[PDB]
Amino acid sequence: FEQCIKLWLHALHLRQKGNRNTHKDLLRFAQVFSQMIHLNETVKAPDIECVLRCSVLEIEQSMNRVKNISDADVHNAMDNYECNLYTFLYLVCISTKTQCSEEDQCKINKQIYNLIHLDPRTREGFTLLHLAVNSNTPVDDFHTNDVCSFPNALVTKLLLDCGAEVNAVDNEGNSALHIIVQYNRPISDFLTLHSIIISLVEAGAHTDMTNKQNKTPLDKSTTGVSEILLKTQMKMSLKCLAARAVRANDINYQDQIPRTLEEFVGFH
Amino acid sequence: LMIAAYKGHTDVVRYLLEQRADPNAKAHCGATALHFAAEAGHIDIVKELIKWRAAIVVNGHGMTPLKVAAESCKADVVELLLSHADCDRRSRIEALELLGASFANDRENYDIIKTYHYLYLAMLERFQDGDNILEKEVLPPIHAYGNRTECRNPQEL
Amino acid sequence: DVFLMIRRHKTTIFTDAKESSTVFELKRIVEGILKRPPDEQRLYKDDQLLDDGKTLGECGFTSQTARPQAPATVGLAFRAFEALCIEPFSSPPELP
Amino acid sequence: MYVKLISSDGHEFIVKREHALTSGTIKAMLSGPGQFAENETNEVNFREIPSHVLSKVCMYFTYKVRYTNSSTEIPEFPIAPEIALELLMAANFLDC
Repeated sequence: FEQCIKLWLHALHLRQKGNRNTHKDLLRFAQVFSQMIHLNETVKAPDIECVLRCSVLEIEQSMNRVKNISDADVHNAMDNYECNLYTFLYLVCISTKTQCSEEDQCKINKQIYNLIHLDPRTREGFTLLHLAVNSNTPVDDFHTNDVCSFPNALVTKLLLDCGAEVNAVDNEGNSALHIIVQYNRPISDFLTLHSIIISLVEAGAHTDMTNKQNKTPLDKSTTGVSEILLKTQMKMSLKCLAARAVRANDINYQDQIPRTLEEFVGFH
Repeated sequence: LMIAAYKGHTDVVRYLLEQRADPNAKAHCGATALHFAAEAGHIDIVKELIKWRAAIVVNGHGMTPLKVAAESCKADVVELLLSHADCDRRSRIEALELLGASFANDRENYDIIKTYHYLYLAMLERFQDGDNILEKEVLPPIHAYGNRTECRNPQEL
Repeated sequence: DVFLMIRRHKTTIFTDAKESSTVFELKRIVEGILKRPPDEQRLYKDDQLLDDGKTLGECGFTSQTARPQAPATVGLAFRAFEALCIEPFSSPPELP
Repeated sequence: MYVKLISSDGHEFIVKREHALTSGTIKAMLSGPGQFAENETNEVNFREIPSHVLSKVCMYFTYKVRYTNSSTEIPEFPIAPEIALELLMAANFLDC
């Protein structure tokens, strides 16, 4: 697989230097890594970090392209950019699935940090965290479907380690915690529902934030296991209770509270 | 139907149930093809039988299909059978505890992290309300298992 | 584990006492902080006099009645005993 | 050992040290040139927040110290509609 990886990497470099679309190339390359993972073979780190750099560069270029383009090309660029985001997620899953050295892990963390601070968003507004914890995140029908499973407790911890905005919101206002609570396989998968909830909570997720329809994470929980497990990790605070009472009683909080507190009552 | 559910083939089970078969009929000991579908880990067969109202009844050993699935470290089948609109708290927590215990001592499915996590999940489900708190029926200590008298508190767990 | 509030005209004390206890323990722990002797202090609770150390339950506060969410306001009086002049907290402004 | 939590109305709200240290700027006020290292008063001045929001804050201190691990038995802390938007700013200022 070494020769195939090297040839694919050279082709990807040649296509990238020519300023051409590489979402399909990155997708096929991640499919190749997933197929190699499914065969239980040792994985090199330098190609992983090189393709991570290529993927973050391609996602930046896709954002640049979709920033101003025709409407049919808007749809094409949005589809290709979301596909690039998904392929970056698959690459992060591959990176965290294999064993890497300290400097290689540092370089991978640097690339993920660069993409996270780039702040990518899909059509619905899912960041990298809202997709790594979403069970509705699409996985390609090829070999990526074998090892890249979402929600993943290792991708999320990697994104939290690289500093993803934990309290980020979708177009509906759903945090990264409003999405993992409504997981449909709590008992079957009480290792990526526990190691994610206990990761988001300790990374600074407000376990009381309200989305656009005013539903807290334990109010947006479709299963009883998530409610039990979220209420264990959640911590009480008088700023949360008082803001919740302000929102519930429909009190006018406009210009009678600090500007940094008008946002706090915005979602609590 | 019982042997079809016990095997890994679900098309035959679907064809049988599509013509109003007997998913509530008893086998030798107690099996209603649910105790056989929830033995090798065939989630689709369990789903099909639950959809056509195969009912939950104890076998000759007093083992519900949920408890049989929990005994064989079948987390998927336990997840499916814990959502039945009539499961009861005592059965839900005993199935979770049995699943966690089964993960501790097994060869094909040996996970001690899953053991602790399912035991803790069933513990938190016991101790959540304070009022009408569910307490564990701790058996007297057994010399074979050291001298541990179960874990009826989350602190010792 | 019952949480009590000892209120004078201005000062206010937030203490905790065991259910299986008497009034003597809370008398001691309020004497320690306010440096006043137990015979001078009187638990003028709900416009009613109380005893010294007989029983927690008959005084008027129980585990359910006194909670950390809103503990029962137990007054305090000193010998000159003084009258109950517990100054109420400021009235919040009326919401629109 | 005990913290005297004055208010803007002059009310004293003596609570336990561990109960008051759950707040942030209470610990920040006690530290720095405000120790008064004789454990007799430990006063802190609140020249902006009224007495009733102190009542709610101290009740929350007892509420949090008592309720730190009790699963879902956590009782709902009652906030009056008029006292909210004043307990909110007070909890912001205290980093509560």
